[PDB]
Amino acid sequence: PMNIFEMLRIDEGLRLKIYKDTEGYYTIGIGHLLTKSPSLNAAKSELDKAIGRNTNGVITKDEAEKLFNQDVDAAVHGILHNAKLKPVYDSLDAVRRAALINMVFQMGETGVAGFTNSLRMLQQKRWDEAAVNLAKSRWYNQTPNRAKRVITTFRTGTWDAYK
Amino acid sequence: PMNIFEMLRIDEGLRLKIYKDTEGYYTIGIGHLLTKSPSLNAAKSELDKAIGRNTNGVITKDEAEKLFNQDVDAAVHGILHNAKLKPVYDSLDAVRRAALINMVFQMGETGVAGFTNSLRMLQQKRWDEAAVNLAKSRWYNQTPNRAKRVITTFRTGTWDAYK
Amino acid sequence: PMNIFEMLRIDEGLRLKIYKDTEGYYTIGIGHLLTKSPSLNAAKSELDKAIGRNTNGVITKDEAEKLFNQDVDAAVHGILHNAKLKPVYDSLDAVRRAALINMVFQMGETGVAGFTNSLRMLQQKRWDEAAVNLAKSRWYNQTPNRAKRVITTFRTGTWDAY
Amino acid sequence: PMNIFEMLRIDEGLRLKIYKDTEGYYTIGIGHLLTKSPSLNAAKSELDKAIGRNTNGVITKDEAEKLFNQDVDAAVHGILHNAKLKPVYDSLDAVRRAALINMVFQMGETGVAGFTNSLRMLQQKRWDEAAVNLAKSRWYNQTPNRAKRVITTFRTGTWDAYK
Amino acid sequence: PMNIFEMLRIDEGLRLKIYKDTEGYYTIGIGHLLTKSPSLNAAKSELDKAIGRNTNGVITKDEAEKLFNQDVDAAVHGILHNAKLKPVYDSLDAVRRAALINMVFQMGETGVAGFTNSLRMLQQKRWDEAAVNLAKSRWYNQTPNRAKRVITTFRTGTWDAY
Amino acid sequence: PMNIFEMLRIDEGLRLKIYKDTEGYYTIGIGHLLTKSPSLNAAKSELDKAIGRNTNGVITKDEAEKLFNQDVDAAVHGILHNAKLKPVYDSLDAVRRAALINMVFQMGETGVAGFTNSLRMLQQKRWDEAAVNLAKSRWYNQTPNRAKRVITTFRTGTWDAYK
Ligand SMILES: [Cl-]
Ligand SMILES: [Zn+2]
Ligand SMILES: [Zn+2]
Ligand SMILES: [Zn+2]
Repeated sequence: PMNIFEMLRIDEGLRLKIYKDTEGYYTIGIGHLLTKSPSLNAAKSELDKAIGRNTNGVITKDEAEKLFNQDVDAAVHGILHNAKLKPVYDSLDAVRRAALINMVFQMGETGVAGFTNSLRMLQQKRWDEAAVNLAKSRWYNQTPNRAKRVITTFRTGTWDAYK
Repeated sequence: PMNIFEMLRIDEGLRLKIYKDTEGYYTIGIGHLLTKSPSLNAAKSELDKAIGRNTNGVITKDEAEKLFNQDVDAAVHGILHNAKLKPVYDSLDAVRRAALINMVFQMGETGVAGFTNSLRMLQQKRWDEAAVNLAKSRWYNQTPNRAKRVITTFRTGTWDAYK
Repeated sequence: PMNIFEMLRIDEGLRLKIYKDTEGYYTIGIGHLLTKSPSLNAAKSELDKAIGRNTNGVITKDEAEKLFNQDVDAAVHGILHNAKLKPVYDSLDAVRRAALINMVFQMGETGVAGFTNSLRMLQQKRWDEAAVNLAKSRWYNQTPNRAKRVITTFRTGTWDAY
Repeated sequence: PMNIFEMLRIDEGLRLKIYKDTEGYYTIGIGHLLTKSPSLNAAKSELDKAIGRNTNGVITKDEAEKLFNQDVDAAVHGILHNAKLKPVYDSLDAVRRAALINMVFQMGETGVAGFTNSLRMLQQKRWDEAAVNLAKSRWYNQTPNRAKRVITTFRTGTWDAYK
Repeated sequence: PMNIFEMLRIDEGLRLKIYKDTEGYYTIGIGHLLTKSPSLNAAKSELDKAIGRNTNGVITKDEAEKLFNQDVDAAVHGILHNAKLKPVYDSLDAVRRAALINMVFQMGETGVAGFTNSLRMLQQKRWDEAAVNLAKSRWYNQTPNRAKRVITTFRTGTWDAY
Repeated sequence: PMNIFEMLRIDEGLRLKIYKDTEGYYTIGIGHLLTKSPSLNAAKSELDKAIGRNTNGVITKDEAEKLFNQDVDAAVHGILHNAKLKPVYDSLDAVRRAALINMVFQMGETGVAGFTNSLRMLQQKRWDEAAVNLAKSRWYNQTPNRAKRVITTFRTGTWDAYK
C-alpha cells in the first residue's frame, strides 16, 4: 500500500514528540514546522493551538496524521491555484502526481514553480531530461537522498524508490 | 498499486469514446459528463473544448486521465472549501480519504455534506456505525454495489473492496 | 403578485413541520433539505442551528421564508459565479430569470449548467426550441409536472403556468 | 407584473441614448453610470466596452436590460457578501428584499450598510420606525420622491408606491 | 517621515473620541465612519464592536491606528481586486500610489474607478492633464482643500502638499 | 523620501538586465526571481511573458517598477490573507509595517509567520526583544547585513537604517 502519506512518512519521518529538524527548527509529526522561534515553550503553545488541547509536546498517531493532512491540503491547494503548477499536475499519472505534492510539501508552491524547465519536460512526458535537470538544483544538493527518491519516482512513474 | 484513479476507474469505468451513462447522458473517460442535452453533436463540442482538439468522440488514455485529474481536483477543491467536509476529511487516513473523494466525485460536495450523522461518525472513527448509516441512503439504493465497496473502504480503511 | 417565492412555494410546497421529501429525506419550509441522514433527531439538530432556537421540528411562516431566502441566495450566488450560467442569466427578462433560479434551486448550478444546448437557445431567445430540448431530460422525467410549468415560463416569459 | 426591474425602471428611468444624470454624469439604460469624466467621448468608450460593439452612444432594449441585470447582480453580490446586510436581507420578504436591492442599487452596499439603526429595525420587522429613521437621511433629502416610494415599500411590504 | 498614515492623518484628522464629521455622521480615529444613524448610542455600539471593548466613545492612539490600518487594508484590497484600478495602481510610483490609496480611502473603489479619463492619463503618466481633470469633479467641489493636496501629489509625485 | 520602494531597492538592488542572484538564480529588476532553471533562455522566456514584449533580457526603469509593484502587492496580499500576520501588521505604524512587508517580500508569508515569538512581541510593542529574537534566526545568518537594517527599523520605528 503506497500513497502520499506513506511516501512522505519516510521522507520527513514521523515523530510523536517535538524535535529540532535539520535546521534546528521545532517540529513534530510528519515534517510539521511548529515555529522558527528557538523557544520550546512557543512550540508547545503552537502545538496546543494546532491540536486544540494541552499536549505538552506529545501527540497521538491520529493527531500527527491530522496535522499531516492539513499540510498536504495546503500543498495540493497551492498546486491547484498556481497557474504554472496545475497544468503540469493535471498531466501526470497518480504515482507521479504524488512526487509533485511531495516537492510542494517540502519547499512550497513558489519553490516548486521555479523549476521552469523541469516542469515543461514533465508536462511533455520527457522524464529522463526532467530527472537530470532537477538533479542540478539547490534542492538536490541540500537534500540529496530524498531528491533521488522523488526524482526516481518522476522518472519511473512507480513506487520503486520507496518499496 | 492502489489510488483514487484505479479506484474510480472501476466505479466509473474507463471509456475511450462517447457513451450514454446510466441516465442517458453523454459521457466519456472516467465518468466524465459532457452535456445533459440529447445531442451527440453538442457532446463532441464539449469534448472538443475540453481536450483542445478535434476528437470526433474518440480520446486517448492520457487524455482520459488528464480529464479525470481535472474532475478530481474539482472534488478535492469541493472538500477543502466546505466547512462541513474539510474537518472530517482531515481526520481520515490515506485510504479512507480516498473513499470520501470517491463520494464527492460521484454526487458533489453538497450531496456528501448532507450525510450529517455519517460524517460525524467518521470523524469520531466509529466506522461500523457509519457503514450502516450510509447503507440507508438513496445513494446506496441507486447504486448498491458501488456504495458497498466505498462503505467497505470507510469501514476497514483498506483497499480490500478493490484489491 | 408573482415572484420566485410564490413560484417556488407552489413547486416545492411550504411546510411548517419537518417531513420526508420525495426521496425519504428530512425537509422543512420550502423544500429545504435538513439532512440526508435517517434520524429525525439530526434533522431537528440542523434545524435548531439554522433557525437559532429550540424548534422541536416546527417553525413559523417568517422562519420558513428566512430559510427560503438563504437557499435562493445560494442559487443566485451559484449562477453569478458560474461562467456558463451568468451570461445566460443576464440575457433573460425578469420573469424568465426566475425560471432559471427555479431550476438551480432544484438541481444546483452544475445541474442546470449541464443543459448546454437549451442554455444557448435561451440566451439567443429561441424559446420554443429550448422548451422541447428541456422536455427531453432526466429532469423532465423525474418531475414532469413542475418541469412543464418551468419550461412553459421559459417559452412565454410570463407567470401563466402559475 | 411587479419586480426589481419594473421598480428600478421607474425610479431610475430607462433611456436608450447617453444622457446626463442628476449630477451631470454620463448615464444610460436604467441608471447605468458610464463615467464621472466630463467627456462624451469617454462615455461612448465605456459603452462600446460594456456592450461589446460600436454603439455610438445608442443601445437597444435588450442591451439595456442586459446592462441592468449586471448592475443588479453587482448589488445582490454586494449584499450577500456584506456581513451587515445579508442577515437583514435574508429576513425580509420577496417584496421588501426588492426595496433593499433598490437602495444598494442606488448608493452601493457601503452606503446602505451605514443606516445602522434602520437596518436592525427592519430585521426586527418594526417597519414603521425604520421608515421614520430612513426619512431622516441625506438619502431621503437628496432624492425625496424615490425614497418615499422605497420607504413606503419597506413599511407596507407591498408594491403600492409603484402600482 | 512621509507615508499614507501621515498623509491621511492630516486629511481626515485624528480624534480619540466620537465626533460628527462634515455631514453630521458619527466618526472617530482617522475618518472612520461609525454609523449613518443619528444615534450616539448606535455609534458607541459599532465602536465597541470595532475595538472589542467597552470604550464608551473613547479610544487610544494605538486603537485609532489599528482602526486606521484596517481601513487602509480594505482600500488596498479594493484596488487589488478591481480590474479598472489595479493596472493603474501598478503603473504608479511609491508616492503617487499613496495618492490613489487616499482617494479610495475617502470615496471607495467604485467612486474612484468612475474617473475614466483621469485614470488612463495617470497610467500614461500624463500628470498635468490628470490634475486639471480631477479638479473638475464633484469630489474636488465637495472637499476642495483635500483634493488640491491629493491631486498635487498626482502632479508632482512628491510629498510637497504634505 | 523613504518608502517600501526606496527601502527594498537598496536591499535587493535594482538591475535592468538579467543577473544571477546570490544563489545563482536568474533575476532582474528588484530581486524579481525569473526561474530556478539554469537556462538563460528560460529566464528570457519568463521575462518576455511578465513584461509582455521582446525584451531579450533587458527592461526599462518603469517596467522594473511595474514588476516591483506586482511583487509588493503579492506580499501585501499574503499578509492580509494570513491570520497569523494581518493582526500583527495592523498593530504596527506605517514605518514598521514596511519592514514586515520587506521580510515577506524576501521570504514569503509562510516563512515570516514562522517567527511565532518575534511576531507577538511586535504586536505587544516590545521592540527590543523582537530585535534580539529575530537576530537568532537562519534569516539573520544567511543575510546578516539585510536583517540588521530590517531589525533596526523594527526597533526604532524609523528609517535610520537606510539614511
Ligand atoms: Cl451499483
Ligand atoms: Zn480556492
Ligand atoms: Zn462570492
Ligand atoms: Zn483576495
